[PDB]
Amino acid sequence: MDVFLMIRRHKTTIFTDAKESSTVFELKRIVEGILKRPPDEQRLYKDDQLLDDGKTLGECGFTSQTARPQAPATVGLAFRDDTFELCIEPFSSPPELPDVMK
Amino acid sequence: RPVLRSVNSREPSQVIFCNRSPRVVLPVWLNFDGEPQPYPTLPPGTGRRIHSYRGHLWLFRDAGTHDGLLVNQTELFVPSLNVDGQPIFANITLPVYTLKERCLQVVRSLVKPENYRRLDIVRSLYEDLEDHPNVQKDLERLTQERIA
Amino acid sequence: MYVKLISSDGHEFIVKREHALTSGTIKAMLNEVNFREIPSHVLSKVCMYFTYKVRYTNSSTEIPEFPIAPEIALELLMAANFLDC
Amino acid sequence: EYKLVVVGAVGVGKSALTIQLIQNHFVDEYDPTIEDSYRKQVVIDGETCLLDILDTAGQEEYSAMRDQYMRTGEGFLCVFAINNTKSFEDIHHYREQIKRVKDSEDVPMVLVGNKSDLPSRTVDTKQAQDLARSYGIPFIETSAKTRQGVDDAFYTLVREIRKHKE
Ligand SMILES: Cc1ncsc1-c1ccc(CNC(=O)[C@@H]2C[C@@H](O)CN2C(=O)[C@@H](c2cc(OCCCCN3CCCN(c4nccc(-c5noc([C@@]6(C)CCCc7sc(N)c(C#N)c76)n5)n4)[C@@H](C)C3)no2)C(C)C)cc1
Ligand SMILES: Nc1nc2c(ncn2[C@@H]2O[C@H](COP(=O)(O)OP(=O)(O)O)[C@@H](O)[C@H]2O)c(=O)[nH]1
Ligand SMILES: [Mg+2]
Repeated sequence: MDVFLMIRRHKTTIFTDAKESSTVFELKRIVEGILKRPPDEQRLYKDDQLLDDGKTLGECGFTSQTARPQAPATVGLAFRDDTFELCIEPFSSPPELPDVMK
Repeated sequence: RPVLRSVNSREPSQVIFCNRSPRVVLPVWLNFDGEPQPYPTLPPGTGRRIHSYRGHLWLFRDAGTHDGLLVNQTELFVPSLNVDGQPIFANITLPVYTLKERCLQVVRSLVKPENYRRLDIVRSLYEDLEDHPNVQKDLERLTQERIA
Repeated sequence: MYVKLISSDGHEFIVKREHALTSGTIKAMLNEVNFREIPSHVLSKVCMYFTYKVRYTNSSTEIPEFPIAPEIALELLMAANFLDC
Repeated sequence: EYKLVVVGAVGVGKSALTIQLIQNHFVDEYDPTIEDSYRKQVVIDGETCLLDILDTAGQEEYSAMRDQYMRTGEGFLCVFAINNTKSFEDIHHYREQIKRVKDSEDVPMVLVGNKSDLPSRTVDTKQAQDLARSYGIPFIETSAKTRQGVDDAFYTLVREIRKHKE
């Protein structure tokens, strides 16, 4: 089983793929190699709750049925030198549906 | 004589048409003179047992849009002869369309063909949008690809 | 290996190299890319296409339809036209 | 006005069963070349109808013309002889051509085993009913000389036809 996700923080969304049998921690290090930040400095928030590094991708609520490539489940990111901060800034919104497409 | 045609083998071959797409499938048989003959459609997820013959060529399309579907991960199907009356399986599936051909698909299903030119899009897209999938033109291309 | 794609709005979408190579227009241009005519909402679905194209190409089993919502369709078509994917 | 159609390999008695239905006798050697449609009027199940029975004969022709004419049929009558095996085997091919011209998996038909009078049997009553189950069709054994069942078949076929219009 593969899970597909986008990790957002500020205005930064990472399009990576991980396995449901992957641990949030192992994932925290998936940001280690790209965002250049320690796994003990990162805070991954599925929705407004958080994640124990041990929890496997799946139990957190990430199954193939809801983290698919054509619609990756989103994963918030919070970054700490002493206190952790979360905040994702929304995307742009489409123009009002033209009448001819109605 | 056309290169994409069926062969009059008169040899029955029982085949399963299994529609694993979300499109209503329209199976097409290419007759002994190469001309495409439609056949009954198949709702999404439906499986039907079809009587066809060996050498006979089929292709499968969205019944309304005539958009392109695939069978057995290629675009044509030609049954072999059966072995111990095991049916030959024909799994129909959406191909991976280019994001541009996907978007043309959606926008053709939402605006009628008269209002293409009233859309706020570059004029190349109007020429593309009214370039509806046509099966006669995919045979022309497919025949030429038999260059192999 | 990765590439950063930036929307006109200013969102930075980071998705693997081969995924972006899905784009002919983003192949001729390539270690970081900005686009000023593609908003944050279109480039997001754009990138989502990249992952979908790569997971399901040459799949023997069945493939799921790529969803496009009506509101984002036209803008997405252009980006598709311009991006050549 | 129901339009019926009688098909099956040459020899089963498509001309035999039809004449009995209309003229009410049993020609012992109707020509296997002639094809004709007979129009009769009868009150089937309270409905004073009109059954146009097309008695098919001749060689296979998969032209656009024979298909168009055969498509006019609303219910088909795939007979077979219970002393001829092939007749039964070919039943598959008859059913399938009907499916194609009628453009459906669902089409009004009823199997019919003619020549039950004859002593020896190749195809036993059993397999025919179960194959009929495979399709969805009422099976009806029939005899053209003894006349048995001739009517029922020709009636039950039209019951299905009426059902299709619901
Ligand atoms: C349900 C569904 N959902 C989605 S798709 C679908 C679906 C629906 C239907 C089908 C049916 N499949 C086909 O259409 C397949 C598929 C593709 O492969 C091409 N194809 C074919 O059949 C093609 C083909 C056939 C073929 O014959 C080779 C084998 C023939 C060999 N002959 C040898 C002599 C004995 N003998 C015979 N002797 C005399 C007469 C007849 C006869 N036979 O009929 C009819 C009648 C009078 C009966 C009433 C109905 C209609 S109508 C019409 N014109 C009729 C006529 N003359 C008839 N008398 N028979 C046959 C039993 C066997 N070689 O090529 C052509 C004909 C189309 C398949 C899929
Ligand atoms: N015993 C018996 N013989 C039949 C019956 N029906 C037809 N026959 C004979 O078998 C052949 C049937 O001929 P016909 O009705 O022309 O068959 P067609 O080929 O189906 O037109 C003729 O030789 C008839 O004499 C039947 O019900 N019982
Ligand atoms: Mg006759």
